[PDB]
Amino acid sequence: PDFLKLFLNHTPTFDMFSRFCFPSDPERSLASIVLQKLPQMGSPGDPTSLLVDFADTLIDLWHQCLSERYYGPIYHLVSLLLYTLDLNAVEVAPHILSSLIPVCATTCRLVALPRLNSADGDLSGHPDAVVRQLCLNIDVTQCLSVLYLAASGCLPQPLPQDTPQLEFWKTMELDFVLTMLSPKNPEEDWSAMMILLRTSVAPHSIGPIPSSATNSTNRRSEAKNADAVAATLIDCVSSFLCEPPKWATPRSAKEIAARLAALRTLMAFATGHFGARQIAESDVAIPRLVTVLCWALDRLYDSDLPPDSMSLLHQIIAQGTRLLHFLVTDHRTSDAANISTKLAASHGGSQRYFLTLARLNFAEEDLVLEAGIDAETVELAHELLELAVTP
Amino acid sequence: PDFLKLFLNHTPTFDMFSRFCFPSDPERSLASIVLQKLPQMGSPGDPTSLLVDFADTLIDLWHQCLSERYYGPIYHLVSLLLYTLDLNAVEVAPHILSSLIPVCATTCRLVALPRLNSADGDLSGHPDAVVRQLCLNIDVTQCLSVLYLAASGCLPQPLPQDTPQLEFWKTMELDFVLTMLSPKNPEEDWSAMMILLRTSVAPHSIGPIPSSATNSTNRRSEAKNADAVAATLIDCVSSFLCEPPKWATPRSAKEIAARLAALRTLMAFATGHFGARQIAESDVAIPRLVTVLCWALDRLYDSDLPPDSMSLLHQIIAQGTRLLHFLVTDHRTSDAANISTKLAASHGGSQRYFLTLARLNFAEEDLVLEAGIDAETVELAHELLELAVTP
Repeated sequence: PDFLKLFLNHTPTFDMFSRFCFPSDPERSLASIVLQKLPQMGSPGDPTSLLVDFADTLIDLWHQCLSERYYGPIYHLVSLLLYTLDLNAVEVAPHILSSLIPVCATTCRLVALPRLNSADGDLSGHPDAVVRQLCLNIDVTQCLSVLYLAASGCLPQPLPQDTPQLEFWKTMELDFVLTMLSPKNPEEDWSAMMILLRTSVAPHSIGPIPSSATNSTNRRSEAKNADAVAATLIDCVSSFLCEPPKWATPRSAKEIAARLAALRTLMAFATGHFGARQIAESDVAIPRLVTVLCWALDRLYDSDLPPDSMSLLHQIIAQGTRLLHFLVTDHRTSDAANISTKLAASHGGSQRYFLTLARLNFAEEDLVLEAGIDAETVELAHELLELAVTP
Repeated sequence: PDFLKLFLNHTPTFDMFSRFCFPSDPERSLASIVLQKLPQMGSPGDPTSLLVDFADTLIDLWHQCLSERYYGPIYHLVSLLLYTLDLNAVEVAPHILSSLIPVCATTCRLVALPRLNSADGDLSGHPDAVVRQLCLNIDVTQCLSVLYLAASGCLPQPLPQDTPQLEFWKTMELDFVLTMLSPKNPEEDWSAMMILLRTSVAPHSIGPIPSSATNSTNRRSEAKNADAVAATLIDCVSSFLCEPPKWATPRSAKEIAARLAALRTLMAFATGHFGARQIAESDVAIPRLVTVLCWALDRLYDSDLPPDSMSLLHQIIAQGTRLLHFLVTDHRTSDAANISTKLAASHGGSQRYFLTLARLNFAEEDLVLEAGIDAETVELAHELLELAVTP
């Protein structure tokens, strides 16, 4: 007696890829069809052709798994996509996204939608159905990881049809973004999405691109769509840096990590002219950003301060003042951001803004600031204070 | 900022295969050399050729990892071997074992040897070296799993050079067996080995085959080797069913699981004529086996009895009496086993043997036995009792 016992003890819990078969044909193993379809893959001389054909066979098998809700072999197919895609992602991903992205979307939604319906996002008992097993069977975080690898593969390289970034995010949909960012999601899935959005910075549109009405393009309509998507994502993302997810314990390092991640994605948007302008014109991004600078500074004086929480707080201060200086000082956004008509902290208005700028300027006098914040940070804060004292 | 943040949050802890590079050439990624060596793989029309070439490239890369003690990418190379091998193992493994087995052996030994040197097998602190990280970095259980998959691939099929089983176990070495079975190993590694030994039942030799002295074969010497290896493995394996590893809590279900596994491997040996004869002639196997039957029966009457512990105990009783009946009753082994000159229980000698046979025969009268042990079990126990009462 050999196989049954390895099947017993082998299950961290792992299962063998050869055992899985579709219930539509329970005597044909997945390994079998992969093998008989294998020698037909790839045109000669093109290894990327082989990778594309192979990843296509994986995605098709996973799509069929979803159709028959046989969720066993999802993990292994995702894993093989991670290896095959990681191999030459910049060449392989643009051929794949058309089918890969909707499969990731529905696969993630199988878990995210009951989470979002769940009171606090916990699946323990509350649905009392096959959903309970469904959370255990499929990992969202690896799916999002395949999406992130495919996005980075599509990202523009240093060296007409749309760029592959642009296809990727035209076929990426916004309600998926907003649900995957819902604070009812766990840490790994949420941070996975916040990181994924950094690859959506296109020259005219951050975030995903809504589908066009006709087969012919409408410049006016798309302009309006880009504008709306931008304002919405910036509202969503900026909301976190003043109010992190519930799983960020409200004094823990994870909170600081989350606020830092939100800030990082806003920076990602600001890399492009369009994203920066949209942040500057946002009615909530800047007063939230000022609010979190005041927050992080005041927490740097915290009664008890134990990744290092302190180092993260200095990253929030340095990178956050970097961003705010970029927005207020650059000519492209100055006339919008610097308006600052009540654009300041939530708790104390313009006063706390000016004060936290001062305390950042006098880094030397405060002992915690002398040994902390960089010199260029003090320089930026000094310029911003020089404009802040009088318009 | 994109990659550094996914690299942060992505690490259960997983790392990306593309990042790994050898310190002998820190600017050449593993993915790169895999890709440029990829289109050269396989002869046309042979998909098994492709799998063999690919697995060879993985094993060579892993051997180079061992040489440079760069232990990062071991997990991923093992994992790809698991998929590629699981795909068509019966056709692919015989081409691989020559290089695969010694790499598994030294890879496992990196962890097993400090464990065996450790007082109770715990690596926490006691070495206080790179060994502490070394246990964390490489998983033995997946390595043993690759060995088990390759063994089952070599196992004889229903449809001169030696059989691929026989090469496998000629190149498998016994001190590796005995160290991997040491009770200082964790549950998963130990049970992985006990399961692996079931594939070593050859027509003239169970266990691994020692290397021959000359290039020309010596039938006499090999005969003696097979005899010695058999007696030793049977002593090792039989020792557990009366004295399980330390991690088997001495009343837990895991203990019963372990004794059951040992018994299963002994059964595996008995499938062959040679193994059965060697068990029968063993000076310790039968009195240990009788001892564990008496044990399991007495524990079936245990004060408190909560996988199901009870079901496992019935598996030990049914399969154990099956084996003992096979040994004592079959003509090939009868004249050796049935001698039974003090060949009985350790605690109470021949008395407890005869008594436990009786209680198994009167299954109906005992309520726990009426609802438990099968009818064929009672039949075998009746025959064995009929010989036991008078020789």
